[PDB]
Formats: sequence, structure tokens, C-alpha cells
Amino acid sequence: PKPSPEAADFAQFAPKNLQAQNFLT
Amino acid sequence: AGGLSQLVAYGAQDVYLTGNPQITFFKTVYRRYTNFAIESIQQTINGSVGFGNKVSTQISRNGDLITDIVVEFVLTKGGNGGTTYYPAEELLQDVELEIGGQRIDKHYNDWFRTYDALFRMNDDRYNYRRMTDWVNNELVGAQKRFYVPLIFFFNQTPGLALPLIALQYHEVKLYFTLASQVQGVNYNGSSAIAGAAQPTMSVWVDYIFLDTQERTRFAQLPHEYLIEQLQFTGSETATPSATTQASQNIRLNFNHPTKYLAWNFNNPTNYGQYTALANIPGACSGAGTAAATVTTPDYGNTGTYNEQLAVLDSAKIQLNGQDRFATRKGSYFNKVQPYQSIGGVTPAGVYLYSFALKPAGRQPSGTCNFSRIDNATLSLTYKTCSIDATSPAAVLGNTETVTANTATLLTALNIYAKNYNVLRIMSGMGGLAYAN
Amino acid sequence: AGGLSQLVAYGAQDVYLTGNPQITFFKTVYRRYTNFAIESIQQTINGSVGFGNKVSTQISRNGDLITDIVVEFVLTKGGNGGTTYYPAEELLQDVELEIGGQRIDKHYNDWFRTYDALFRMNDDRYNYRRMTDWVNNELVGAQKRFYVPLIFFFNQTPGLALPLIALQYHEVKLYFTLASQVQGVNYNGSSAIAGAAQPTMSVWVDYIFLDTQERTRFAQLPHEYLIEQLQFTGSETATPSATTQASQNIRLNFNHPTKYLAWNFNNPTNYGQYTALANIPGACSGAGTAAATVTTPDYGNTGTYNEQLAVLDSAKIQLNGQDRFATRKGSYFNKVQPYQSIGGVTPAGVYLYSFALKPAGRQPSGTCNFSRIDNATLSLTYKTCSIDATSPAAVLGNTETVTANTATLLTALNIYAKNYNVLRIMSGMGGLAYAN
Amino acid sequence: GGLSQLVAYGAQDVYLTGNPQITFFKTVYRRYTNFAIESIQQTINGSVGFGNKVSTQISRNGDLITDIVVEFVLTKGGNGGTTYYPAEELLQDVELEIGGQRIDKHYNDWFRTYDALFRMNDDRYNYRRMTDWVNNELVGAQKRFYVPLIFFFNQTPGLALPLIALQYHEVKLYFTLASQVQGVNYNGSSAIAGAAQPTMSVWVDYIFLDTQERTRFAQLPHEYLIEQLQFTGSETATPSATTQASQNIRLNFNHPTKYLAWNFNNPTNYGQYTALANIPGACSGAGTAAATVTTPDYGNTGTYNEQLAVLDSAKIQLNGQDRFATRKGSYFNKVQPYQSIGGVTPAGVYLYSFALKPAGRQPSGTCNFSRIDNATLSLTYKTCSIDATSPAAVLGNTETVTANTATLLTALNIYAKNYNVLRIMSGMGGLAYAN
Amino acid sequence: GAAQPTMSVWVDYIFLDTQERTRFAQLPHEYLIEQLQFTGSETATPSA
Amino acid sequence: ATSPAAVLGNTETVTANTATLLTALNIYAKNYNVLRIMSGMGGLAYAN
Amino acid sequence: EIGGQRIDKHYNDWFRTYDALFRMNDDRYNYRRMTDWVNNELVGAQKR
Amino acid sequence: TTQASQNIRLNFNHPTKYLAWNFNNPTNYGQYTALANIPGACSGAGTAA
Amino acid sequence: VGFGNKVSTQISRNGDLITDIVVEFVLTKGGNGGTTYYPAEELLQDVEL
Amino acid sequence: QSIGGVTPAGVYLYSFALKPAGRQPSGTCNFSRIDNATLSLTYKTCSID
Amino acid sequence: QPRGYAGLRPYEKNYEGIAEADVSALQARYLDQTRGRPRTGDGDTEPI
Repeated sequence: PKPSPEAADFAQFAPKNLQAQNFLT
Repeated sequence: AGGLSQLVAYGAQDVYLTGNPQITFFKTVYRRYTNFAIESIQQTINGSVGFGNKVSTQISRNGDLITDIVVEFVLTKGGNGGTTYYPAEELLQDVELEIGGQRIDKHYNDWFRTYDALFRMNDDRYNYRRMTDWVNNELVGAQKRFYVPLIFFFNQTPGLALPLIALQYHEVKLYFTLASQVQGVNYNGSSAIAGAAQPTMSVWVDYIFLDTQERTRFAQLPHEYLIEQLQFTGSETATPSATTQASQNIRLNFNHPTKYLAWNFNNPTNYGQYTALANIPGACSGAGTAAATVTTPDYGNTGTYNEQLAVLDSAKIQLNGQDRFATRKGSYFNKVQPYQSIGGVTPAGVYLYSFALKPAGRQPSGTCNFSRIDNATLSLTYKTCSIDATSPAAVLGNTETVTANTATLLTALNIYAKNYNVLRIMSGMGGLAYAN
Repeated sequence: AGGLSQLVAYGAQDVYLTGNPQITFFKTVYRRYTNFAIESIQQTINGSVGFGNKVSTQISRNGDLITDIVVEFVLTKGGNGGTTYYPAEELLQDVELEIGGQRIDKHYNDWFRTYDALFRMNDDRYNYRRMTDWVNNELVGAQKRFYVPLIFFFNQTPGLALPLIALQYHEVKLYFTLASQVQGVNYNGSSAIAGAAQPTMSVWVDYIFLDTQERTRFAQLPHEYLIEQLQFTGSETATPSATTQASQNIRLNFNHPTKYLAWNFNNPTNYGQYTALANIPGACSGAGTAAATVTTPDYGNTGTYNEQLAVLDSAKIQLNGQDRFATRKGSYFNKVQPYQSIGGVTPAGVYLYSFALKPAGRQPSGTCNFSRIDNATLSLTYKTCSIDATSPAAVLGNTETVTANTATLLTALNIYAKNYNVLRIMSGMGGLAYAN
Repeated sequence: GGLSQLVAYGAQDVYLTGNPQITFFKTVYRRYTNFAIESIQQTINGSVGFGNKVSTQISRNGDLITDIVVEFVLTKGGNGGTTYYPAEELLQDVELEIGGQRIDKHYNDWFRTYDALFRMNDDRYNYRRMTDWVNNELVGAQKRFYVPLIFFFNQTPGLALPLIALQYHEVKLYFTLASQVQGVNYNGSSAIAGAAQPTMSVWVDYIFLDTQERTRFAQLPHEYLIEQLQFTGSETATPSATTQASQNIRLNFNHPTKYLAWNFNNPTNYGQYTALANIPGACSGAGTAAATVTTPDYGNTGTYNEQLAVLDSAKIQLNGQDRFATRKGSYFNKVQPYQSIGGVTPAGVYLYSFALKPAGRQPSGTCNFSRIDNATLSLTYKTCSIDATSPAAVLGNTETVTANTATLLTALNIYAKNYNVLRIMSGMGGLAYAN
Repeated sequence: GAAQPTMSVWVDYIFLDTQERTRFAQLPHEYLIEQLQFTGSETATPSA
Repeated sequence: ATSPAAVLGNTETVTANTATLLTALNIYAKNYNVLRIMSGMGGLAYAN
Repeated sequence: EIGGQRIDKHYNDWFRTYDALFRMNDDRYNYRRMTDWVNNELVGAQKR
Repeated sequence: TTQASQNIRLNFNHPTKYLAWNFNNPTNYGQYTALANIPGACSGAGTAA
Repeated sequence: VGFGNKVSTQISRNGDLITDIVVEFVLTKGGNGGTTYYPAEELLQDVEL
Repeated sequence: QSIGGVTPAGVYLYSFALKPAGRQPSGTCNFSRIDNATLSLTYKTCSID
Repeated sequence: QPRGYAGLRPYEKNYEGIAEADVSALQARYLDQTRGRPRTGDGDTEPI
């Protein structure tokens, strides 16, 4: 459901840098 | 007859060279590379551009990787021939790179001048000046477009190109501070030049565009980049007049594994002056004539190679109370260390000691881990400043341990170290691995 | 103490430099190579040698591989010092390389001048000048033996050495059209020099003789050499003396993967004159004295670094109507590109735009393949040629958009494309894989 | 923008981008063994002075020894222009000994020939700064000079000498210090009263290794691709007038040789490889009424005016058969250093190579003179008929003639540089072959 | 004495209802946009 | 150009001497392309 | 630009050409009102 | 003082027998050469008129 | 930046929370003592969060 | 920001604490986990009569 | 048709721009700790 350039997959790390969300309010 | 006469003259002593060979280099096979294109794109500067002003430029994400960045200035000269000395990089007072809020590197105008004097050599150095100075005796009112290429860890090494396609979450930007006074353009010595024009700046960035599969790989995979940093804290000199041989013990506040320790001594008023001024042709304004003065340089010839006008007598680096190497004289750091390591010519007043076999190289070749040393101190012994700078008989014919009385003007002590660090790119976010 | 106090200062931040080490710098193992010998011998020149004559040289199969080729000239000049400017290569106006009936390359004197003015740098170029000119102020009647090396794909590195051993049925030839005029030898500008002698020429070719094991493989097996080509056609442009800043769209006709586009603006009556002439030192004959005449160069100093005598204000390349990069000013192509791509100084009036990271090398580093582009255009913007060349106050004291009136003579436009092709060798037959 | 160039992708790219092997924007650096470099002074064994011979023994401060610089402190006896490479002029003979066996030996004239051929660009200017007074310094100026040595182990870490592997063998340098050094204690042949004796010290940088590599050096056998210099001098056959002298030099070289270099010199004036002439920089007082063509304007001794050089042609013959067809002297001054080095060579210094990259250390072609019975260098001299005092004749003549003052170039120095193999094992070293 | 121009760029925003914003954020879109192509050149106008 | 008798009174193939100043040739084309937008990313379907 | 990719590029004289071609009646006149001084204004007039 | 050159790109589309061309003065129908003061080449050629 | 001009700042995530934003100006007097009254506040005409 | 009073000219402070005037800790710089804390001071030019 | 398409002036199919967020995300933090003091770090307890 995403184009490849969007991001490196997040795995094998846990800095807790980014939020989970629904992207609409 | 001919070459066949030595090919048949074959024996045992040839086996180490040609017996059971591994290569024939008359059939060179070149490696197939990844399709890419280079483009120059203009950036938009945030903030008013001017003398003494600070502006910032955020790099527009038009391509995949960043290599060089060149700052473009349009300058009008306020003086005549020989009144300027690399004014374009003097104007570029300092630059720093910030990745997502974390600063990686900080360069200052006298570093750019040191680097050019210490690591850039031959025709390249001359061309660098062409881009940064007026070199054909141009006159007052002349306009010239100047280019100051930046030298961060990614600017001159394609292999370390900044992977914007992999920083999906971070801003990448440079901050620019422009000097308030530029010799021969805005001020002549300390006197303002009436009617001087305000130079115009533009910042250009060269982008790399990748093809299909490589762009995907750069965007989705994490990266570990080995990068370079410049460490700097300024200090003050202890240059004596007569009968005293001064010695300073400057404790260094450097961290991390470095390639080298480099320094110079500066006249804060005359940008780029790393030596004393003396009534020697090409060394001072009016030099050799009755109008000669040793308080004002011949600015177009500010840099020299005559170590006699140097202020440093001897030096050593000490680590934790014990000597790093045996005491060497000042001329050792100006000429021998760069001979043994860079392969160029270093002008008088610029001194280098390397910890690396190839400090000019990108490939790591030795280091000095300052974060593991309790006390790293640079010991600088100075020459006695007893020569009357106005008398060539005394300037061109005295002992090795003395310098000009005008050397006491080199009041600023500039000690630099060049680092190693690691730039981590993970899930579109960048930052350095090691703190301090 | 010393080196050991440094050596033990080891930590975690060293894990990416010295942890799990892979190489040691202090023991190199050197590769053993196929035994070979080099010879330099004469070839037979077919045809009468002289001014304006056409001769050819057929390379005899004296050996296995061909590498460098040096063309000798003996000339006597009719002028004093400063009246000549690379006369050895001006004579060598057109050298064509043929392999198997197919044209592989063609170089012009103007190209040798552009290459020397662009990729040959430092001490190597000073030597080249002494190889092709009278340098140490020789006077009328002085004789000099000149060496003009050829720079075809197999001339500078053995890696692309030309295997005659593998071209049993195709002859390799060089065609030499020689100039009708050489400045300072049989003409001084347009004025003939009475009694001028005809040049004497000899062509020397460097052969490599290989050991028996590898040379057998050469004769029997197929080869694919990745080699350079030069593509060229000349054009004509015009710049007004006043009120208008001219523009002109130059229509390009190039094919195959291209390393770079380089160009100049020449005064056809004086070989290598790419800038305006002016009554400033070295910029015209008699400069600085009452006899100064801006219509004739002080030939031996024809090349300058003063960008204000050049005619190009800006240039852009468009491919199929698309901007290839945003418009740059002329000094970018004269100074920043060779800084980035070569590392030397390009005299004013010679311009380079690269597609390659390292066009000076042979390992491919980025190309523009003009085989898919229908119409590539080089958009040129010219400087106003309104400054009176005889008045230094305006020649060296003016704005970036204006140059001297003598710039209107730089009417010949010479755009060079450096490309790749592949030279296939099989069963004694040679030829280029793609023909365009 | 640049996308347009990616779009313009064609069949010709199958050879350039197809199945990529490398990329230029992802460099991987190789990790290296932990080491430290230190500058340590060696003690000179003997009395230092003009005409004295001293030696030094290497202290085993570390694991390998790499870059040796000999420092001189000199007082000049003349004004600017009276000196020309005085530091290496004093450094007359440097003998390299490892374990009792002679390994190499360099001479002051070789240091100048090497500087004339292989050291180039800003590095050669800097060299001159280390060996001379280049800023028109006047009589009484005191300066510290640095003459780096150029033995096989001095220019590249990869050939550094593993002292830890040589614990049972002595490494020594012998130094012959010249009795006459121009502008320091003699001006030509005339002694300079009150000239100071030299002060000398030898500095070398040591390499210190971590545990694992120093152990490997100490215990394993090693071979190094050692290079050596071979030299014997001979006399010239420079003619006076109406004849071009011929000369055949019987060479005494052996081992796989990279190149042969030679010069014609005036043994009285260090670095004078050309005739003196009344043109700018070519003799003392040149261009003025005080000009003389018996004494150089020393600081400008080196020139590029090959018309002051005496070689009209040279040919090397092996076992009775020619190695290449006869070339004029300007070929060896201008083309061979161009093809091989890519630098400059001053007039009077000549190079012919057997190697394609003699400036490099990896083998690129050799002539093994260990297997050649007769190696002869044939010379043709220029006729020395031009009046050196008339610039109209010095700068206005043919290629086969030179200055009458050329007859002073009475000494011929032919150098050969070659390969050997240095063996080190169980604490001792020596050569695999010596001839 | 000519004064420098003062520029201010204004953009008209569309705020949609919740249900349509959901559709816009989630769904693929293709817009049949228009482009302008242009290079400048020179003409040869005759005299007489 | 300064004589109305000719400027307002001549034929189809003749114009004023002052027309020679119209030296700048400007040729425009307007075309379609497609803007494709998916999951936050967008671009030209037919890019150059 | 969208995402760093150039979508379109307009010039001053294209705007003039578009007004010359596609704007028509009071929209062209009002366009002029939004772009020039149309009431014979004098030196010093300031207009947004 | 100059030698002009051109690269005139052609737009032709069928099996072609030949290309033929000339250069002309658009004022004078059929003039494919320069005018000179020689017989038959100019009005009054050979005379002071 | 100038009198009557509008500017904005897009505040980056240098940290976790924002605790205090201070706007600062460099100003010169156009008059002698007593001619001003909180000119920094007059200049900072509108602040929109 | 840190105390809310007026500091006379010549006295300078930089606070690590949110409200250092109080007794309860509100943020500290631990100088026992820092190799050196170096205070860099740039002086004004002493040219005014 | 007098011609076949030469293949000249081709296009990139579905070219996306540079993935750039408008969030200016938190600078990534260092992996190691600020180095302190090797001889008397963390303080030395002093007896009463």
C-alpha cells in the first residue's frame, strides 16, 4: 500500500523516534 | 635487436617479477557503474544577505544525492591592484551543516584559507584563487563573479554524497555567516571604503539523480557513512619582543579520532596574514621604496614562503604528561610534515603535524583518539622578535631563532583538528553516532 | 610515552576504524606481470612534408601492441621571443586515425590546444609547452626540435594498447594534414616571412613486445576495448559592440555516451586566441607602451586567466527542449567545472561542462548518451563588447557583463564532445561496435 | 533537469551501466590495524664537519622504520643567488647497510637528478625550500635544512623496514659530508673565511603496531620488493670545435632495471648540467657589462634551455644489437619524462626508461642486465662552437651546436635503478640475489 | 528613486468535509494536468 | 514608419522599417501530462 | 515543483500571450485593471 | 578573417536519388555566384560605369 | 525582514517540548532620549500561533 | 526567564534550572560527568571615548 | 506514414519526486554517552 521511496522499513531498532497514527482529524 | 633482445635475456632473477604472472595490464577491464546524472540547481537564501549578517539556506530536495555545493558571490572591488587577498572566502566568514537539528560541521573563513594553503596544491590552488580573488591586476570598480566551493565530508568525495532520498524525515540545511569587513572591498585596513557595493550571494547545490533500482536501494536501505568534521576553539598568542623566548602550553579540548593537528598564527586585522611584515619586495605596501611601511602588507602578496618572517621557533605535542614525539623546530611543521604526508608546499606561518599516513586522503590511514587522552597539550615556543622589519640587511640575514619586531601583531592562535565520525541514516532520519 | 602512549589510547569509537582490521599499510605484495619490452622506432611518412601538405603514416607491424605516438618537427623561426605560440601543434592541424577502413578519431590543433588548456596540468603542461614551443626567449634564426604527442585512446595508458598482433589483416594508418601557416615561422599574422624553411617531420611509434604465452592468446582470442572518441563540427557566432546582449542557440550534432562538452571562441587568424586583446600586460603586442596594438597579440602570452577578456556571459544546455541544468554564468564553465572534474586551471576562453565525475580518467564515471536525444542545444549569452581595448581604466575597471571591442573577433565556435565506443578485435579484424 | 539524461538511455549503455558492479556514491573503507607514528632523533656517530665521514645506528624504538630526514644547520657565506641546493650538496654519500650487507647507496648528485626527474610540482618547490635559500636571503642568514632520504623504504609505508623482524641485525647509514659546498664555505674554488661548520641531526619517524601485527612481523618470514641504485662515474668526451665527438660507455649494470638516467656536469659546480652563457639566468651577471660565462649565477644553475646541453644523440645497445634507433638528446630530456613521469626535466639531465611507470613501485617493465653481456651507451656530442658571451649566437643557432663553455662539463654520471628481493626471516635479513 | 516592489503571494485553500478528505487521503488519483513547453529563439526580419 | 501615408496605405506584404526590432522569437506549446498521486507520493506520469 | 519535480514553468510574456489569446471581454479588461495603471495616473501613483 | 561553417539538418523521407543545392541572391532570379567586375558578370562590367 | 513586511518561522524538532520563544531585534535610534516608547512591541505588530 | 527580576549591567548568568531561585531542583548540569565546561567570552571593542 | 518513430525524445514512466516529509522530525540522538572524567568521575564519597 506504499511506494518504495517512502521510507526504509522500521525493524531491528527501538529509539521510539516516530508516532503511529490514522493521518486524519 | 630491439625489445626482443631483453625479453629473451630471461633468467632466475626475473621470476619474482614475471614468473607465474597474475595480471596483464595491457587489457584493462573497467567496472560497469550505476546510471546517474549531475545537475546544478539554484537554492533560495533565507534572510537578508549582507556584511555582518547571518543567513540560512535549506537544500531543496530536487535530486537523490548531494555532492558539491558552491557559494556564488558578486563582488565589486573598492581598491586597486594588490589590495585584496582571497576576498571571497574572507567574506564567507563561516558555514555549518545541520542535519535535522544536529550540527555536523563548522568551517571558518581562516580554515578555508588554511586548507587552501595546506592541502590544495599546484594548478588547483591557483584556480582556487582565480575563483576567490582578483589575480590580473584589476582596477578599482571592477566587478567579478566569485565561487567558493565548500569542503565538507560530502562535497569533494562522491562516495560520501549526502543521501537526501534516505532522509525522508529530516531537513538538511547550511547556515552562512558573512564577514562584516573584507579587505579591499568594504574596508581598506580598518578604514571604511565609501560607496562600497554590497556583494550579492547565491548558493548553488549540485544534485545526483539515480536510476530505477539504485534509487530504490538508497531510499529503503539504512546507511553507515564515514564522515569528516572540523574541530575548532580559538585562542591568543604570547609573542615576545626582545630577550624573551616565549612558551605556551595550550591544553587542547579536542575529542574523537582525528587525522591531524594543524595551526597558524593570525593578525586579526589583516585577514590571511600568518607571518610578520617586513620591508622586503612583495611583503609590504611600498616595500623597497621610501614609501615602504611594515604596518601595512602588500595584500595581494599577503602569503609568503620566507620562514624568516615566521613567529614559531619550536613545538611538540604532549599527551598525559608524556611527549608525543621529540621537540622539533617550527620549520619542521611548515615544510617537512606536509612533504611526508600531503605532497604539496605549505606557505610560511601554516604548520602541520599529522597522525595519519595520508591525511589528505579520504581513506583512513592512522588517527589520534582524543577522547581517550587525559591531557593533550600543544607546546609552542616563539622566536625573539628583535629584527628591525624596515632594514632588509637585518631581515634577510639574521639567525634562525629571531623574527621581525612586527611578528608581535600575530595575536590570534588558531588550532584546528580534523575528525572522524559516523553518519547514521535510518528510516529517513539522520544523526551522528558519537557524542562529544 | 611517544608512539605507545598514542597506541594504547584505544576505544569503542575506534571500532569502525581499527576494530577487526582488514589491511595493514606496512607490507605491500606486488603483482607479477606478463613480461614485456618497449621500443620507440620510426615509421615511413608517405608524401611530401611541408606547409599545407597532406601526408600519411602506415604503422608497420614491428610489434604486438601500439601505445604512445610522438610526432617530431624541426622548425626555425623568423621572429624573436614572444612571436610564437605552440607552433609545433598549430602545424599539426589535423590527425585522423584509421583502423580497418573505419575512421576511429580525428584531432585538430585547436583540440590539442583545448586539451592542453584543459586536461594537461601542472609541471606536465610546462613541459608540453617546451615540447611544442620556443620557451627560453630564443631569437630569430633559432632552430628547435619539437615533440607533439598524440592523445588517441591508446596513447596515454597501456590499458587500451592497440593490438596489431590481433589485427593481422587490417592496416592502421594516421593521416596528417599540416597547416599552411604557422605563426612566427612562415607568417607573422597575415604577413609572410621571406626565406622561411619548410618543416621537417618524423613520426615515432612505441611498440610493446609481449612474452610468448600471452601474445599467443592475443593473436587467437577476441577482444573488446572500451575506448574514447572525439566528435566535432565547428560553427560561427556573433557578439555586438554595443546596446545589445546577444543570445544564440547553437544546434548540436553528437551521438553515443558522452563524457563532456568543451568549447571555445577563436579568432581564426591567430592560433589559440580565445580572449579579447587589450592594452594591458601580455594582452596584446606592445602592451603598456605607445606601440601597443590591440589587433595583434603578444603571441607567446596569448593564453590568459583574465575572464573579463572572454566573450561568454552565460550558457545553458537544453536536451529535447528540456533545461539540462539552470543557466550558469561563463566563469562556471571556465573555472568551477575543471576545478570539480579535473583539478587544474583552465585559461580564460576555454569552457568545460562535464557529464562525468572524473572525465580525466578512463574508468567510466557518468555519461550522456546522445543517441536518444533528437536536438541538444547549447544556449549562449554574450558579453557586450563596448570597452575600448586600448584604455586600461575601462578594460580592468568594469562590470561582468561587458568586455573589450576586440572580443567581436572571436567568431569561431568550437564545440568538442568526448565520447565512448567499443573497439572490437577478432580474427585479425578491427572495428567500432556502434557506428555514428 | 538531470532526469532528461537518465531518460536518454540507449543500447550503447549496455557496456557502461548493464548489471552494475560498482557505484560512485557508496564507498566502503577498509579497516586497518591500529598503529601510531612517532618522530625520534637518532644519534650521529662521529665528528660532524666539512669533509668528515660519520655514521648512525638505528635505535629499535619501534616495530618498523619508515621516513628518515637529515637536518643540517647552515650559515651562508654569500648573498642571494650564490647558493644552489646546499643541503643535499653537503649530503654527498649516503650508504645503506642492513645486517653487515651493503644494500644501497645514494649520492648528492643522485638527489639532484631525482629531484630533476621524479619529484615534481609544488612538492619539488617545497623540496627546494628544504634544501636552499629561496627568498633572496643575504650573507649571514642561518637556516635549518631538511634533506629527506629516498631509499626503498622511505616513500611508501608498504616497504617500511620491520626492525622487530631484524632484532639480530644492525641497520646503519654512513654519511660523507662534502668538503666544498658552494656559497657556504667556498665560492667556486675560493674559500670563504670564517665559514661555520655544519650542525647535523637525523630524524626518522617510527611505526608502532598493536599486538597481533607486530607478532606477525616478528615471527613470519617476509619478502620486500626492494629497489636499488647502481652508480659509477666516468669522464665525458665533450669536443671543442668543428667535430661532434662520439663516445661509447661500457656499462656496469646488472639486476632487473627500471630505467637509466644520466647527466653531464661540471664537477666544480654542484648541479651544473649545462654550459654557461650570457643570457638571463645562465651565468653570473648575465645581460650586464659585468657578465661572465666562467661562473654561474648559482641560484639559477638549473635551466630548461636545452641548447646549453651537450647531448646531440644517444642510443643504448645490448650484446651488439641496438635496443632502439638513435634519438636526439631533447627526446630524453622532454619526451621520456613526459611519457613516464608527467613532470619536467631541466636541461642536461636525461632519462630513458624500460618501465612504463618508473615513478611507481609495482613493476611495470624491466631490462635485466644480469643476463646481458654487453650493455653500451653510445653518445654523440654537440659541437661546442657558439661564443657563450654573445646572446645573439646563444639564442640564435641550430640543434647540433652549443656554447664553447660546454667543454667544462667533464664528468658523466649514469645511474641505474633496479629491482631486487629483500629477505627477512627469524630476526635476520639480506638480499635474495646480489650482482 | 524608484522603489523596490513589495510582493505577497496568496493561495486559495479548499477545506473539504470529513468523508471526502478520507477518500482523498486513502485513494489513488490521476489528474489530466496541462503543461507549457518553451525555449527562446531569434528571428530574421528583413530590411528592404 | 513616420509617414502615415505609407503605413496606413500600403499592401499586405509590406510593413514598416521599424518591424526589424522584433528580433525575439517566442514559440509556446501547451500539452497534457498526468499527475499521479499515491499514498503521499506524486509525480508526472510522462516525465523528462 | 511538486516533490522537487518541475510540473510547469511560465514567463511574463506567456502571461501576456494568454491574455492576448484566451481571456476575452471584461475578464481581459479586469485583468488589465489588476495589472496596470488604466486611469491616466500621474507620477507618484501607488497601486497594488 | 573568417571561414564560416554550417550544419544544415535535413528533413527528407523517401528513397532518394540525389541531393542538389545552390546559394542565391533572393533579389535576382538565378544568381548563384558572386558579382564581379569581369565580362558578363556585372552591368557595365569592364568599363568605368 | 523589514518595516511593514511579514515573516514566519517553521519551528523544527530540535527537542521534545517547546518551553519559551523569544523574538529579538537589532534596532537603531532615529531620535534622542525620550523619543521612543516600547518600540520593540510596536514593531512586533502581530504574532499568530 | 529564571527569576523574574532585574539584573544590572555587567552581571550575567546562564541557567540550567527552570527556576533556580527556588529550593527544589528544577534541572541541573552535572559537571562531574563532563570532562570540561569551557566558557567562551567575546569582548566588545573598547573604542568609545 | 513517411516515417516510423525514431525512438528519440523518450519519457520516464511514472517518475515520483523526492519523498520529503513536512514534519522536520526530532534530531536522532547519539548512541554513546557524553564522556565524563576518567580519574575522578561520578564523584568520590567522602567519609564523615
